[PDB]
Amino acid sequence: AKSKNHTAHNQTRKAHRNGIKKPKTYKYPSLKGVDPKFRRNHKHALHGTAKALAAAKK
Amino acid sequence: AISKNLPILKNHFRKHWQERVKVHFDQAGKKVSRRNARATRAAKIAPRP
Amino acid sequence: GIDHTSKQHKRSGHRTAPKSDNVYLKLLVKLYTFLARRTDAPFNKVVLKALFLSKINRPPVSVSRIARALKQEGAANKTVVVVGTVTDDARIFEFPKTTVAALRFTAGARAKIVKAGGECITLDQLAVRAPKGQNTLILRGPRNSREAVRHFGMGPHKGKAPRILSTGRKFERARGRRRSKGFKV
Amino acid sequence: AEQVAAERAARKAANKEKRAIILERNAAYQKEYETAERNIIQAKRDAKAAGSYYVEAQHKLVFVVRIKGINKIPPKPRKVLQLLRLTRINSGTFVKVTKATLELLKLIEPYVAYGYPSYSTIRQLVYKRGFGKINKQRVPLSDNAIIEANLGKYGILSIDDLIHEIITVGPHFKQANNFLWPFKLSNPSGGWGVPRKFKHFIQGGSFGNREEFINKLVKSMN
Amino acid sequence: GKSHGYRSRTRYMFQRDFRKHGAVHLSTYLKVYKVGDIVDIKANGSIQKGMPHKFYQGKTGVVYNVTKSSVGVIINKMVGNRYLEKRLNLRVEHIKHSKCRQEFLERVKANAAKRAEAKAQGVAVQLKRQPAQPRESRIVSTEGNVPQTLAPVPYETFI
Amino acid sequence: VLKKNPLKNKQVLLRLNPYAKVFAAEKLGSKKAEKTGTKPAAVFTETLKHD
Amino acid sequence: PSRFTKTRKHRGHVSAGKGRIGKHRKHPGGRGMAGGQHHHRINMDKYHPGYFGKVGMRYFHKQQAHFWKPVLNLDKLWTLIPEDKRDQYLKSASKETAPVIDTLAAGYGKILGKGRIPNVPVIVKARFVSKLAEEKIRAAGGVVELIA
RNA sequence: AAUUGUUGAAAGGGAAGGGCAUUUGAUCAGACA
RNA sequence: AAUACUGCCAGCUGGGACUGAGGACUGCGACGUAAGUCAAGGAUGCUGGCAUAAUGGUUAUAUGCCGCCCGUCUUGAAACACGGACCAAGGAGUCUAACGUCUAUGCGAGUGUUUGGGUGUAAAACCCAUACGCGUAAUGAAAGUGAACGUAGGUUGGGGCCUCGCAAGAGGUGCACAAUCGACCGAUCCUGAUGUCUUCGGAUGGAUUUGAGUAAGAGCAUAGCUGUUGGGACCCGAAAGAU
RNA sequence: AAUAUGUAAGAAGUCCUUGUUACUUAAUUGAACGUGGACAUUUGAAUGAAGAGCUUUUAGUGGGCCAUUUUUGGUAAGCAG
Ligand SMILES: [Mg+2]
Ligand SMILES: [Mg+2]
Ligand SMILES: [Mg+2]
Ligand SMILES: [Mg+2]
Ligand SMILES: [Mg+2]
Ligand SMILES: [Mg+2]
Ligand SMILES: [Mg+2]
Ligand SMILES: [Mg+2]
Ligand SMILES: [Mg+2]
Ligand SMILES: [Mg+2]
Ligand SMILES: [Mg+2]
Ligand SMILES: [Mg+2]
Ligand SMILES: [Mg+2]
Ligand SMILES: [Mg+2]
Ligand SMILES: [Mg+2]
Ligand SMILES: [Mg+2]
Ligand SMILES: [Mg+2]
Ligand SMILES: [Mg+2]
Ligand SMILES: [Mg+2]
Ligand SMILES: [Mg+2]
Ligand SMILES: [Mg+2]
Ligand SMILES: [Mg+2]
Ligand SMILES: [Mg+2]
Ligand SMILES: [Mg+2]
Ligand SMILES: [Mg+2]
Ligand SMILES: [Mg+2]
Ligand SMILES: [Mg+2]
Ligand SMILES: [Mg+2]
Ligand SMILES: [Mg+2]
Ligand SMILES: [Mg+2]
Ligand SMILES: [Mg+2]
Ligand SMILES: [Mg+2]
Ligand SMILES: [Mg+2]
Ligand SMILES: [Mg+2]
Ligand SMILES: [Mg+2]
Ligand SMILES: [Mg+2]
Ligand SMILES: [Mg+2]
Ligand SMILES: [Mg+2]
Ligand SMILES: [Mg+2]
Ligand SMILES: [Mg+2]
Ligand SMILES: [Mg+2]
Ligand SMILES: [Mg+2]
Ligand SMILES: [Mg+2]
Ligand SMILES: [Mg+2]
Ligand SMILES: [Mg+2]
Ligand SMILES: [Mg+2]
Ligand SMILES: [Mg+2]
Ligand SMILES: [Mg+2]
Ligand SMILES: [Mg+2]
Ligand SMILES: [Mg+2]
Ligand SMILES: [Mg+2]
Ligand SMILES: [Mg+2]
Ligand SMILES: [Mg+2]
Ligand SMILES: [Mg+2]
Ligand SMILES: [Mg+2]
Ligand SMILES: [Mg+2]
Ligand SMILES: [Mg+2]
Ligand SMILES: [Mg+2]
Ligand SMILES: [Mg+2]
Ligand SMILES: [Mg+2]
Ligand SMILES: [Mg+2]
Ligand SMILES: [Mg+2]
Ligand SMILES: [Mg+2]
Ligand SMILES: [Mg+2]
Ligand SMILES: [Mg+2]
Ligand SMILES: [Mg+2]
Ligand SMILES: [Mg+2]
Ligand SMILES: [Mg+2]
Ligand SMILES: [Mg+2]
Ligand SMILES: [Mg+2]
Ligand SMILES: [Mg+2]
Ligand SMILES: [Mg+2]
Ligand SMILES: [Mg+2]
Ligand SMILES: [Mg+2]
Ligand SMILES: [Mg+2]
Ligand SMILES: [Mg+2]
Ligand SMILES: [Mg+2]
Ligand SMILES: [Mg+2]
Ligand SMILES: [Mg+2]
Ligand SMILES: [Mg+2]
Ligand SMILES: [Mg+2]
Ligand SMILES: [Mg+2]
Ligand SMILES: [Mg+2]
Ligand SMILES: [Mg+2]
Ligand SMILES: [Mg+2]
Ligand SMILES: [Mg+2]
Ligand SMILES: [Mg+2]
Ligand SMILES: [Mg+2]
Ligand SMILES: [Mg+2]
Ligand SMILES: [Mg+2]
Ligand SMILES: [Mg+2]
Ligand SMILES: [Mg+2]
Ligand SMILES: [Mg+2]
Ligand SMILES: [Mg+2]
Ligand SMILES: [Mg+2]
Ligand SMILES: [Mg+2]
Ligand SMILES: [Mg+2]
Ligand SMILES: [Mg+2]
Ligand SMILES: [Mg+2]
Ligand SMILES: [Mg+2]
Ligand SMILES: [Mg+2]
Ligand SMILES: [Mg+2]
Ligand SMILES: [Mg+2]
Ligand SMILES: [Mg+2]
Ligand SMILES: [Mg+2]
Ligand SMILES: [Mg+2]
Ligand SMILES: [Mg+2]
Ligand SMILES: [Mg+2]
Ligand SMILES: [Mg+2]
Ligand SMILES: [Mg+2]
Ligand SMILES: [Mg+2]
Repeated sequence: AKSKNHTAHNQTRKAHRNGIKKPKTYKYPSLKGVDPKFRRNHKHALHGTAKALAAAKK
Repeated sequence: AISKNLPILKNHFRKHWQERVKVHFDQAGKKVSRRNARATRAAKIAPRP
Repeated sequence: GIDHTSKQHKRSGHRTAPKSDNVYLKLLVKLYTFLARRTDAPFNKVVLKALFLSKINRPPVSVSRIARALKQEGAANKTVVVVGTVTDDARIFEFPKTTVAALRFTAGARAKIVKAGGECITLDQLAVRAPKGQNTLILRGPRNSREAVRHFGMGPHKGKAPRILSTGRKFERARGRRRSKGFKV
Repeated sequence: AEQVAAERAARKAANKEKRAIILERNAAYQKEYETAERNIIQAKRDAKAAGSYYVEAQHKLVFVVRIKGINKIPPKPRKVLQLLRLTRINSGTFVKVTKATLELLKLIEPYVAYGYPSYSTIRQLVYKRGFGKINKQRVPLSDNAIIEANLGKYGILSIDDLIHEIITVGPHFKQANNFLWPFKLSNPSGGWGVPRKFKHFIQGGSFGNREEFINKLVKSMN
Repeated sequence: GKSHGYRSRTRYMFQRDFRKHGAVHLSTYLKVYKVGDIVDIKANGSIQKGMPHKFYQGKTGVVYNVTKSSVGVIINKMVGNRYLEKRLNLRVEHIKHSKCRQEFLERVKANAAKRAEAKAQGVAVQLKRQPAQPRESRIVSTEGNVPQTLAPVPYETFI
Repeated sequence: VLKKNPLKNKQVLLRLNPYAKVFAAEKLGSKKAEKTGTKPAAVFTETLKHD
Repeated sequence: PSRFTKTRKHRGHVSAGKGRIGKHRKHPGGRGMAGGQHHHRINMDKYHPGYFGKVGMRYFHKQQAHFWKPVLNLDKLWTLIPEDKRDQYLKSASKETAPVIDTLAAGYGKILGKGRIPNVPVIVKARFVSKLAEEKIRAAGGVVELIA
């Protein structure tokens, strides 16, 4: 009892039903996988300029 | 018989359980019977409490 | 024969009247369709919908989430509006005055509101006071504070609470949950 | 309470001014039209006179009707038929001619017949089977006030203001042409003329660009 | 059995260009990449370390990370019926700056000028791009240019 | 409640397009155009009748 | 009730909604948690990662109760005082007279410090405090009195 | 009910039964006022 | 000069067919000096026949054309694939324990009277003390420890509302929700202050690590469709095995 | 080459001014994130848009077969892929 082995027949039919959704885009993406030494210092950078701006409404 | 995202259950029903089911149909019965039992003990027991 | 571009005979998928059967609910719904049809004020259209929302989508607004809203700049005399029940919160020690209009106030929060000198309005008294919703501040409760949403989207590396009955170690915490028992998630 | 004839008067007078603007407008197009045509006729003459050859501008407007039914169509022409709003057999829309859409017409020649509409057939298309998309709701054009309400934004306050915007490919041909629902034509009333339809016009079938022969086709389908 | 190794099928994909083998020229390492740059991926067969997978060949993406010898490029590969986000760690030899944005930039600065100079003149701008319109009318001259009449030619063989 | 085609309904033909009366009244549909007489250059006639 | 059940609706169609190809046989996957390491492993890892194998220590004859120690935060705390009595002490916060709260009498075992209580002195009797809980009490002028 | 006898009506050139339609025969509702 | 051919006319005009939806008025117009009139947001006028089996419904037959046995499994059944001679009456997704999502309802940082007691017109209804269960804390194998730098943070989008403006629009505030960077609690790894029964103690500040966490609670309970597991488990079916 | 295929066509934009840091430079150098300021719908191609986005749960299915074109094995097949 052999039977069929493989086909991509009808698979693009299915994939197009509910879409092929575009990849979605966000302002402010994630820092995931960014260099750690950069992020460490950059954590302190935002902290600093955060503090300066509360000192701008003191 | 494993499918879907369901919590794994532990329903111990693999013995002949249907043999040992206790329905408290006599719940109202035995309360009536317990109340009368005390009303007799009250009267047997003289003024004792 | 037409080559259709969209599903045919598709319901809008938004509720139309509350699924509830409460007479009084249908009366408020009656009031507010009228208001929403003849007022051009947005607040009525919003309120009309919230009356349809199912109990999930009506998370309680705490009395303290309200007190917070009144601390917004220029928001402290606004009359907050909650289309749902309002719950008491023993964790704020000072509550402001103001006027809260809700579907329900719990025994606890109605006290805390009235005690501090406020007023508890039912949503139709609110209609009379503010047909265009003038000076209203609508608050919604937190919807995904629901417990069940912890288990939604469960899957590898999703960090997402297994549907479990009993918990503790001995309960889905070995193979596939730690580097030393096979793998981790 | 007045209004009775008071605001009847405010309106009926201003409804008389609108037809006034329309009459003086429709009169103008007419001058434009025939002088445009006479000018070209004299361009060609004055060229043979001057021992030379006058080549007209390539057409910029085209009218496309779906010839082919609904089923067994490959995905790419099938999208382009949807984008061209020809989703059923024998309906038809106007198309502005540019590189970016001349390449659309190419992709669907096996399924459509198109060509160059004359003022007469644009006129008799809008008048007889011209409808408007107004909150969808395919609305029959029947009164000039229907148009101005939805296209008055861009000029265009008469049914002929439309036809003028269409036939000349005006600045607002996109909004004017899209305001028109696809035209629903019947089968050609004298038949197709060819034995088999789904060959090119050049090969003795019906599809492709048959140029100004589209008018005899369309006029029978209207 | 079948074979499906990491560089399977890349015989010509990772070949070197004709008479262009050897060391990579020194500008490849003088180019500078910043977060947000649009880059094109083309693997260099001679540099095995830090090489993209054959799938990301010919593929364009955006850098999200800048390391010592490398750039992090996120790319949207579409698996199934959706796109996923893929971050790649390439070395500077396999990446290159995409001119796919130059036309845009060249058109932005130009658009500002066309707008400032027109505004400071008296409006009337029109600075969207339009497709190719059909040709206009024209009168072609016969002078010095009489039509040379042609006919089809008969059949021959010449073999 | 019933689309009346112009083209064959004068009443509605005049509800749209009030110029219809001008146009009918001045024939216009059969306008006799100007009689001129420019004849073609012989270059044109030669190459036409050529082979 | 049975009148709303979908099987009333399935009457008259051959298969009861269970498919003509695929049928509704007895147990196709096997009964119960059968094959969670085999034909059902895709569903066990994800939905149930961590299911197989051991972790930590055994503990013979553990009596929960030994570990009875409900927790209460400064968060609440003032709630252990009846509400009428409550406002009396919130005002007139002093030494000399400051409420005693027997948090074990309320059935709590430890006080944590979830956050911020008014600056009223409170005398807190409890079995266990957290460093913060205990510090935050003092900043209000209260003390913690270790009990048992 | 399957199935059977009698009576009455009707059709039948290697099955019967069915669809749309109408002639003919039988039968019947309603509506007029 | 004419004609053909091709195209146009908001030029005129005859014959034929099908339809007549709507039910006061309301609209856009047209003709008129005017009053009025109209073919202008869907049929009216005039005349006749029968008032009946005339028309219509049913039915049986004839005639034109058309129509293979249903059920099933199957890529494919009218099949030279299986079940079915006929009729009646039985005849198959149930109930339970424990659950997922959703929904309605009660009450809400709580909630759940019904093991029990009280009581009764007595398996009902009405009432209720102490507990208990789940929820209100997490995290470690564990010993243990245990959630505010700050208006409970910053940024960006947010309905709604507030202010200006006739309006178009501008500013203000912005719950829910989404994205992002931080802060807090535990695990892990560093750091190791003041002290000390000299080895106890672990403050403080940190780290591409990690948790089903904190960051002004959302839960508990009853019900119901669907879905899940154990049960004879939709109904009927072994060859066997045991006492 | 043809046909297929990656990315781009702006408000999440562009330009000036000059803050934050422990990263980085010989260096207030740069990198990253910002405060403040300048320019609106011809704001940056076309066509379409009975709207767009999102969430939860669950059925059936998991023997397929045919046609044009491309194509492997076989002399071939109403063959096998
Ligand atoms: Mg097999
Ligand atoms: Mg086979
Ligand atoms: Mg298979
Ligand atoms: Mg699944
Ligand atoms: Mg049991
Ligand atoms: Mg068993
Ligand atoms: Mg037993
Ligand atoms: Mg018994
Ligand atoms: Mg008894
Ligand atoms: Mg809802
Ligand atoms: Mg909400
Ligand atoms: Mg929680
Ligand atoms: Mg859930
Ligand atoms: Mg657990
Ligand atoms: Mg178009
Ligand atoms: Mg072409
Ligand atoms: Mg004819
Ligand atoms: Mg004919
Ligand atoms: Mg024909
Ligand atoms: Mg033929
Ligand atoms: Mg016709
Ligand atoms: Mg191989
Ligand atoms: Mg190769
Ligand atoms: Mg190596
Ligand atoms: Mg029932
Ligand atoms: Mg029913
Ligand atoms: Mg059904
Ligand atoms: Mg049925
Ligand atoms: Mg089913
Ligand atoms: Mg099936
Ligand atoms: Mg079956
Ligand atoms: Mg099958
Ligand atoms: Mg599996
Ligand atoms: Mg186990
Ligand atoms: Mg052990
Ligand atoms: Mg132990
Ligand atoms: Mg602490
Ligand atoms: Mg015979
Ligand atoms: Mg019949
Ligand atoms: Mg009468
Ligand atoms: Mg002619
Ligand atoms: Mg004519
Ligand atoms: Mg009528
Ligand atoms: Mg009628
Ligand atoms: Mg007049
Ligand atoms: Mg009339
Ligand atoms: Mg009669
Ligand atoms: Mg009679
Ligand atoms: Mg009759
Ligand atoms: Mg009668
Ligand atoms: Mg008669
Ligand atoms: Mg009759
Ligand atoms: Mg008979
Ligand atoms: Mg018959
Ligand atoms: Mg036949
Ligand atoms: Mg049958
Ligand atoms: Mg078979
Ligand atoms: Mg099948
Ligand atoms: Mg077959
Ligand atoms: Mg069959
Ligand atoms: Mg056979
Ligand atoms: Mg069989
Ligand atoms: Mg048989
Ligand atoms: Mg059965
Ligand atoms: Mg059931
Ligand atoms: Mg509720
Ligand atoms: Mg509590
Ligand atoms: Mg009871
Ligand atoms: Mg009683
Ligand atoms: Mg009794
Ligand atoms: Mg009582
Ligand atoms: Mg007691
Ligand atoms: Mg309790
Ligand atoms: Mg507990
Ligand atoms: Mg929990
Ligand atoms: Mg708490
Ligand atoms: Mg914790
Ligand atoms: Mg613990
Ligand atoms: Mg310790
Ligand atoms: Mg800190
Ligand atoms: Mg600190
Ligand atoms: Mg920032
Ligand atoms: Mg705003
Ligand atoms: Mg803001
Ligand atoms: Mg930490
Ligand atoms: Mg750890
Ligand atoms: Mg550990
Ligand atoms: Mg937990
Ligand atoms: Mg909570
Ligand atoms: Mg809830
Ligand atoms: Mg459901
Ligand atoms: Mg089952
Ligand atoms: Mg058996
Ligand atoms: Mg047996
Ligand atoms: Mg036996
Ligand atoms: Mg055996
Ligand atoms: Mg024996
Ligand atoms: Mg080529
Ligand atoms: Mg493309
Ligand atoms: Mg500084
Ligand atoms: Mg700014
Ligand atoms: Mg566009
Ligand atoms: Mg285009
Ligand atoms: Mg459009
Ligand atoms: Mg829409
Ligand atoms: Mg599914
Ligand atoms: Mg398989
Ligand atoms: Mg499956
Ligand atoms: Mg199968
Ligand atoms: Mg081939
Ligand atoms: Mg084959």
